[PDB]
Amino acid sequence: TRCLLESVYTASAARAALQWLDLGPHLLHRRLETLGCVKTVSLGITSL
Amino acid sequence: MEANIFCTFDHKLSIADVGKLTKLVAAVVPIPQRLHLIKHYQLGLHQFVDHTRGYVRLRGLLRNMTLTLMRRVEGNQILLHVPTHGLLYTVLNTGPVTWEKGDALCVLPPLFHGPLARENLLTLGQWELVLPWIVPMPLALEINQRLLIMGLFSLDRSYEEVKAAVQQLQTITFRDATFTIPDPVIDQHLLIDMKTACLSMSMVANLASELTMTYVRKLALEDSSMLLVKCQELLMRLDARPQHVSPDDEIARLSALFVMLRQLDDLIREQVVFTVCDVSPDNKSATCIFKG
Amino acid sequence: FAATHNPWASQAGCLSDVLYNTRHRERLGYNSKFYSPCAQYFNTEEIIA
Amino acid sequence: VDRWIRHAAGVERPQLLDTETISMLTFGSMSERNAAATVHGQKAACELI
Amino acid sequence: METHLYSDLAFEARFADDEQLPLHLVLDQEVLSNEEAETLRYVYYRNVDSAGRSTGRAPGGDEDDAPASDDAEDAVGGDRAFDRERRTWQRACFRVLPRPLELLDYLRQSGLTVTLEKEQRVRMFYAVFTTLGLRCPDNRLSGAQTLHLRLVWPDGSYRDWEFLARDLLREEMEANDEVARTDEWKGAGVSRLREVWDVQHRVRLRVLWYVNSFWRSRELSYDDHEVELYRALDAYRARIAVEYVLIRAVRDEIYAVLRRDGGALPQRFACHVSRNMSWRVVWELCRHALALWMDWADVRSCIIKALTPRLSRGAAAAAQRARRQRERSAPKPQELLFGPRNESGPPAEQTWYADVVRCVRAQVDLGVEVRAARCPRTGLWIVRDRRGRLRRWLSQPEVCVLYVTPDLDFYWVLPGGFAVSSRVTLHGLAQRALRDRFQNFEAVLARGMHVEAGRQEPETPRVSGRRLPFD
Amino acid sequence: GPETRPGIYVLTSSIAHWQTLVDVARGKFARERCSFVNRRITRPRQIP
Repeated sequence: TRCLLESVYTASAARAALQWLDLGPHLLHRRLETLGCVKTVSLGITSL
Repeated sequence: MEANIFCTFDHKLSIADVGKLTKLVAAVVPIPQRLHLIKHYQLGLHQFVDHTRGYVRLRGLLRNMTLTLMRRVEGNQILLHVPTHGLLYTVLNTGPVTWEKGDALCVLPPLFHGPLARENLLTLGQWELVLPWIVPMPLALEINQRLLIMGLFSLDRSYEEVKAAVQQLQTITFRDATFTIPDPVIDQHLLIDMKTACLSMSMVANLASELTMTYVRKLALEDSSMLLVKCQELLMRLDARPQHVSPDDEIARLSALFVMLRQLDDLIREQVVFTVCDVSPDNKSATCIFKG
Repeated sequence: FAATHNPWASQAGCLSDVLYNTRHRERLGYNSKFYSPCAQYFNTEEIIA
Repeated sequence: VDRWIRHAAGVERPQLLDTETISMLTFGSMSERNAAATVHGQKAACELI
Repeated sequence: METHLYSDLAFEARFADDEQLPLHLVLDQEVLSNEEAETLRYVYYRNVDSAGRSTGRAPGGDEDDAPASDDAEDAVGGDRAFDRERRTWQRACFRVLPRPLELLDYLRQSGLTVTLEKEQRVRMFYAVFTTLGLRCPDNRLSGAQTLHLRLVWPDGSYRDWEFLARDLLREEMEANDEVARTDEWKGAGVSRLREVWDVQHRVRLRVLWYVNSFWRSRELSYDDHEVELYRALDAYRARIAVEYVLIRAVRDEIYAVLRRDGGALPQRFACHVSRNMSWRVVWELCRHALALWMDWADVRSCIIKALTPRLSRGAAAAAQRARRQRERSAPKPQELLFGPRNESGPPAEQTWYADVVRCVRAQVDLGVEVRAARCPRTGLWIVRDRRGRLRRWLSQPEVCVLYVTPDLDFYWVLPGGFAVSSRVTLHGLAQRALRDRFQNFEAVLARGMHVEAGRQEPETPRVSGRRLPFD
Repeated sequence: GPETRPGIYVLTSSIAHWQTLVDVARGKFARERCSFVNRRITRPRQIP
């Protein structure tokens, strides 16, 4: 599953997010703040 | 006996599959038995296609298999028609091979091609109507010749040399298409074919007219041309009146040589099934005369 | 009907190609926010596709 | 060599809080100051090959 | 039958260039099992003269005579040594007859007129027919020359036998329309049948002498000088000792590092220990186990089994790639954001081979395969079985185990996982000895296998006699 | 030893009360807590 979703999530933004997740010294929970669940997509250069 | 063959399906059919069937009318499909009534499992080449048993085995099975055209297909009734020799038929090509007027057609297992899809059409859960390629004579005999050369060369050679040899040999271009042999394997079938080829070549070396060995060299002394430059270049890697001459001896020797050549020739030649005289400007169908 | 007029711009891996082809420039430490007039010419992948 | 070349060409040493900012730059970033007085308009950057 | 006649014809055809005369061999249940005869792929032979020089290596001495120096990059000469050893091995034509028969009755039932001195029937459960050649550089043949025999099976396994000329030719050289050669071959027949033994006296094989063999007429000369055979004997002694000198090098390395560290052995394999176990008994058991390993080490010890894949041609390119992948700085952010995904690092699991010795009862195991992984919470080694099961012999107090890594690092282990570590010194021997004695067979194409390399192996050919003969 | 690899799970449970949930979480994640204590012991002047 790691290989599958690593292959599907190929983009500069996703790689940059994975870099930012581990570049800092802090734990995941301090860097992460949770939001709710999602319902809509308006696909674009910058999607809503 | 039967001018009509009725094929019926065990599965329930969707209207999409019925539309595909009514589109596939006038195509060619193979049948193992040439019988009145067959189930849909023994239709097509999915029955026989185990890629582990390579291309030679499937070719040998297919050339024994009989052929039929498609017809009045409806809901769960296919009604295939077996063509007889000499009549004029409409046949729809399914492979990417371009058909041009006047060419003779041959039946072969499908090859690979660029779009890499292979299009798993008509999958009835597991059963899948794989349909053969109908190929014009030059490309089909090229497949056979390249397979025989593959078997003859590959013996007693390491996989590294064979890697480059097959990478150059497996790929064929015909009318600017790009095909490659699916599975070259050295089966007993190809081994017996090579046995026949070796015996034939030995016989043509033995009984050939004595002057036909040296005619090339006499001509090379006579002439200097690009064709003859290449001819000499082939023989170069191992490099006046005749004291007697008798026409009867030459006649008998060349008759024997022609017998041996015709023995060797049909290791590559495929028995033509169709000869075309029509083409749709979209290459999608042609009108042909059947050969049996 | 020559082969080129600027070998340092027409080769597959010449100086101008690696300098301005984004498929090679993204390997370098390049900032995408700046517009380059020669991006259209040297972005071989986009024009080929 | 780097300091002399930068002095000759008139550009600052690449002062960046490297770890996060560099990833942001390669993601895309605006980094060049606007000139004070402009009577001719947008700077047509003659890109040299 | 047909292999012997064809080989006579073929050696007659090529004797002008190769100057090899043919020697016809038939083998039975003494050299190979019925399974091995039923599943034989290739038969190979190699000639070694009285100077110890293979037919296929430069006469005046070659660079393979130089030693190898333990580095994985230039792994025992690289691919060129493999190509040379490929060139030196020659392939013969062979047949397999799986049903029980006796050669006298079988040849009488064939067209050949056997004319042996006495009608002693020789029975065998299965017969494999082969004909090998031995080279005389000029019209003179030497009795100190030795001929090697190899049988190759589809799994890549092989066995080596070697015998010298004076056993092969003990008495043979002292006994000195149009007709088809087959007719006179059958009508002339054969009369002398002798048993030949390997130098180690381990394999019995039969040789047939057909009177119409072409090598008869060349009036060739034969002699066996005493100093020449002494040279052959000492060269054979040099060849046979490779694995034993390697084992002795491992012994001396073990003792040297045991002296260097002052006898204080740190743990390298993860195992729980107790402060109140008597360790003196453990130390003496280690001494006894070490002595027993010195005694019972064989050609199939883990060190040789690990040396064997290092010699394959893939090793050098793999070593280059692995070293280049290790020879990397921290990755630049550009390559992380853009381009291909990162190169896969070395795996967290490894394949090892080990020798396990027992003191409670005299018992060792040599060709043992084990899988090695590092315990994350302690950074020490954990030994797992090929199916994934944990190896418990570490806990067993009567057992000491020697492990060898693919990169020729070896661990010596006594109970508790406290270990002695050192590197194997293959410096002691010339490249020629390592490359000749052990090397993986490389397949050459034949019937029933895909021309495309790497494809799944089809059904093994398995010419058999339990079925009706196939045609 | 060298670097933290975090594990992420989404748990469905009928336990609403914080104390029982923490008790069962500590029971099931005993190895992670043991490794936490191990790192705290083995590596001074670093604070997990």
